[PDB]
This record gives sequence, structure tokens and C-alpha cells, in this order.
Amino acid sequence: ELVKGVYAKYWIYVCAGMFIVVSFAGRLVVYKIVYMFLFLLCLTLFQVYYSLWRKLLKAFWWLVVAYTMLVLIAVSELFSSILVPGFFLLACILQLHYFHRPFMQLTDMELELAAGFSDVLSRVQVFLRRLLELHVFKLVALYTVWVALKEVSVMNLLLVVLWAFALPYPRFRPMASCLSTVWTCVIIVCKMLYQLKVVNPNWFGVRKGFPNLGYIQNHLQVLLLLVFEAIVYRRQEHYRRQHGTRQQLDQDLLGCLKYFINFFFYKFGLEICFLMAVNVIGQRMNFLVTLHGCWLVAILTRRHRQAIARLWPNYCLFLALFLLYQYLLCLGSTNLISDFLLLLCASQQWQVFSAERTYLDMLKVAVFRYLFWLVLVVVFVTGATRISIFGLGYLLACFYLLLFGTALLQRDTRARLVLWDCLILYNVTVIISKNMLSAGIIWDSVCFFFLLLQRRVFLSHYYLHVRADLQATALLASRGFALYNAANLKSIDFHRRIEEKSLAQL
Amino acid sequence: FLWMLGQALVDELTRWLQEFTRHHGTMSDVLRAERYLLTQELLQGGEVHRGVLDQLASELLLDRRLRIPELEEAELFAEGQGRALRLLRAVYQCVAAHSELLCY
Repeated sequence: ELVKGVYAKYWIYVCAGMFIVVSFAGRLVVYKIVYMFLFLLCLTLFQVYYSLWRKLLKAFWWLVVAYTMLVLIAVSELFSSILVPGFFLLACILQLHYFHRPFMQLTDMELELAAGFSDVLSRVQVFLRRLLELHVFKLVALYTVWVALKEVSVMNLLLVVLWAFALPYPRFRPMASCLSTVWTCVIIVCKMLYQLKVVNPNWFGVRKGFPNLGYIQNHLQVLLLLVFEAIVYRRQEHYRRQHGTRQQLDQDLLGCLKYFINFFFYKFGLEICFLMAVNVIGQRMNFLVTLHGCWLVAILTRRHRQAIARLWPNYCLFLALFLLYQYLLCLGSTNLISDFLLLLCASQQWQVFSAERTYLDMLKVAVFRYLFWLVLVVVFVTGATRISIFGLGYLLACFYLLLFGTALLQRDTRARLVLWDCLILYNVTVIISKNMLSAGIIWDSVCFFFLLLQRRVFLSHYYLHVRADLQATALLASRGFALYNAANLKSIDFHRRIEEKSLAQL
Repeated sequence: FLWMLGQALVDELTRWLQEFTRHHGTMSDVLRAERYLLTQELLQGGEVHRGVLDQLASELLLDRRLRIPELEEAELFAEGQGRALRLLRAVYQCVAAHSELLCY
């Protein structure tokens, strides 16, 4: 019964795949297109009403045999159109009566090294489920955008609207999924009923194409993503239905690793939404990309995290109304995906902004002490690899900050930070201007990262300790001089003695 | 075997470098111990007096008998590091000792 149980969990999809095969067996006439509609109906109900889908599971596959029967009976060429429906019904039969009920039971949530491997594999499986439970609205939303950014129309436009007004406001996520599934299927059906013989000679999406699978493959994979997401949700639900803290950071290396896999976008999030806006104005360089520039330099200027958290409501609305308007002006368009990657990142920082309201020792020294010095080398190589006028500015800022650097690493935060913030504004101005007047932005983006990382080191609590050390050395300098001078005088005397001994002997 | 033979020579070099930086090392340790206490007072929010140092180059190491905790355990970690890490420490020590000859 091992294989019977394998079939009672991982083989119902063979029937579903076969549905498609029948529908796409050569020239699709009405009946083959209705075959597709039936496949679609099954998968659509799975999402909409899981309970009801389960209720009409094998009943629908029995209706499947029903359809296939009539076809083959009425309709070598003709025999190949009988063969495939026969194959389809055969697969159904096996699940239908022999594995359908134990499957309704699998879905009922209401040697030596082989054992070692099994345990290792078990750990992996559990972990990967957790990750894909939370990081899946991302891939769904991204794929439905890549599809509707390539096939610009007025029937795939609604899909952009759905996954671009449900990413900022994340209460709509369930209804987004629902309406996408139905609509993607409307698209699939219409485009198929356009590959008919009475449908002959685009803005509205529907067009003709000789490879029928290749044509309706894109929108089919979207239906797939959507449904796969629901499977993962319920599978993980079943697992637990049946069957990395702050402290850890300051213990071992693995402790810290865990803290960051858990929370990275929790902490370093304002920084990553700003490094995504720099990407838009570096891959597009048009005129509608200059307003992304002005938002960066009006959000960055309010230097307090709390003040920025009051403008995020508008940053997120703007980025969503700009993707739609730029795609209305692309219908009457594959670089507008950078305006998406950023409506995603920023909708996620709006979440942190309302949820915060609710040998390792060796590494910490080389990040909180000898990093200011590496930022300063990058400033030089940002401005001496790209020979221009802006590049000279970087060279000359390195020179200033190397000379008056020791004093900066010691001053109270107020100032420490003023200087850094100023250096950040030269970067942003350069980035926003190289655009208005058009060698590129890559090296000014490595730099914008480093300088935003050091603003965080200079505002930590672990830097307070390095400030202490540096302050102390300035006080104990006098002692140092004395120690050195004493040592010098001692050696002088020893040498002088030796010379006098020689002169006595002589 | 050659890898292990090479490791023996690495240790020989490390020994030489440690002798080349000996005087600097001693001066540093006197000042590190002094800094340990100095920072404590600063962190308290109090003044750094002469008494702080009184609680505690080669001569001053011997005279001082206030054995500090953290600094000693740190030295053990250093001794118990891999040969690679220790060889690189030796190189940094040499550069930071004779910096003039580098500039030149």
C-alpha cells in the first residue's frame, strides 16, 4: 500500500496534466477548448472554495470519463483523436475508485546512513516549507507583473492593478489572489477561442498564434503559480495541524547568522528601499525617472526615522499610481519592472514601520572600528575610475576626511553624523544629476551603500565602546611620549658607556 | 608531509618577527593596561586622575602587580589561534612597529 499511498497524494495531478494534453492535441476545435475549460474549472474551485473542491473531486473525474467517452465514440488521424481521450479516462479510473478516498484522507487535516540521510532531509523539508509560506506572495506578484509587462494590453492590465494595489495595502492579499485566478482563466479561455477557424481577420489582448501551447503558456504558468501558492499554504497548515533572537547575536557566530536570517529586512530596510530607488534611476534614465529622484531627496532630508515613517504613507501610494500610469502610457515596458521591485520593497518597510511599534568578537571590531577606513578607500576609487568633474569631487572629499578623520571618529554624535550626512548628499546629487544630463551610476552606488552602512555603525551602541578607546588614547599620549623618550635615553647611555670603556682600554 | 613541513617554517618566521617587534610590544602592553582602567572611569562619568594609574616600559610591567582579568583571557585566545591567524598578526605587528621604513 506504499505506492497506493504515493498515488493517494502525488498522482491526482497526473489526471490534471492529462486534461491539458487532450485539450492541446492538434487543431483545437470547440470540444477540445471545452476540455480546457473543465480543467480550469477544477483548479479554480480549488482556490475559491477548498471544502467544495474536495467535495466534488472524483465526481469531476467521473464527469471526465463522461466527456471523453462521447468524443471518442463519435470521432490514424481520427483514431489518434480517440486514443488520447482514452488515455485520459484510464488515468482517471485508477485514482477515481482506488486512490481517491485515501487521498481525501491525506488531505483530511480536520540502512545506517539512510536513516541519517532521512533525518537530514527531514530538517531541510521542514525549513523550506516555513520560508515558502511567507515568501510566496512575492513570486506570485512578480510573475504576474513580468507577464503583463511584456504583453501590454487591456485585459492583462487588470492583473497589474490587482497585484499593485494589493502589495501596498496588504489586507487585500486574499482577494487579490481570488480575482487573479478567475481573470487569468478568462484570459486563457478568450485567447483560445481565438485560435478557431471562424475567428480570423490585439489591443484588448486576444490575438492569433500558430503554436497554441506556446501562445497560452505564459498565462497558464500564472494560474500555476497562484494555485501552487495555495497548495503550500494548506500543506504547511496540515503539517502543524497534525504534528535567532537578540540574545543569540551576542553569543556565537551561528547565533548571529540566525538573527539575520530571521531579521534583516527588519533592521536594514530603509537602507534597501533607498538602494532600490538608485537602481531605477540608473537603468531607465528617462524623464519619468526623475521624480523617483526627487522623492529620494525629500525623504532622505528628513533625517529622523520617525519623521520618515510619516511620509511612507505617501511614498507607497505614489509608487503604485506611477506604475499604473506608466503602463497606461505603454498601452496607449520591460524596464518598468524596476518600479515594481521598489513598490515591493517599500510596501514591506511600511510593515516594519507599524510592527516595531508593537571569533564573533573579532568580526565586531573589524566592522565597528576598521570600516570607516575602508569607506574612505572606496570614496577614492569611486572618483578615480570614472574620470569626470564629479569624480574630482570624490577625490577631494577623501583627502579632507583622511586628514580630519581622527577628530571625527571622536566627536559626539551630533557632529560625527553631520559630516557623514553631508557626504551622503554629494552622492545623491551626483546620482540625480548624471541623469538630468543624460560612464554611469554603478560606482556611485557601491559608494552609496558603504556610506549608508557607516551611518549605522556611527549610531550604534557598540560604537560607544570604540569611541571610549579612541578618546582614552588622546589622553594617554603624554605617557606614551615619556615611555618612548625614556627608552631612547636608556639606549643612549648604554652605548655611551661602551664607547668610554673602549677609550679606557686604548 | 610538505604542508606540515612548511608549517614548521612558518612558525620559525613568526618567531623571528615576534623578536623583531619585541620592544614595541612591551611599550604597547603598558599602555593597554593603563587604557583599560582609564576607560572605566570615563564610562562611569567620573574624572581620570593619577590614582587610576597608581592602582596598577619593561620595568613598569614588572612593577605593576594589578593583574587584570579580560586582558589575560584575551592573550590566551590569541595564543590558542591557528598558525595562519598568528602569522598574519605577526606581519601587522611588524608593520605597525617599523612604519617609517614602510613610508620610505
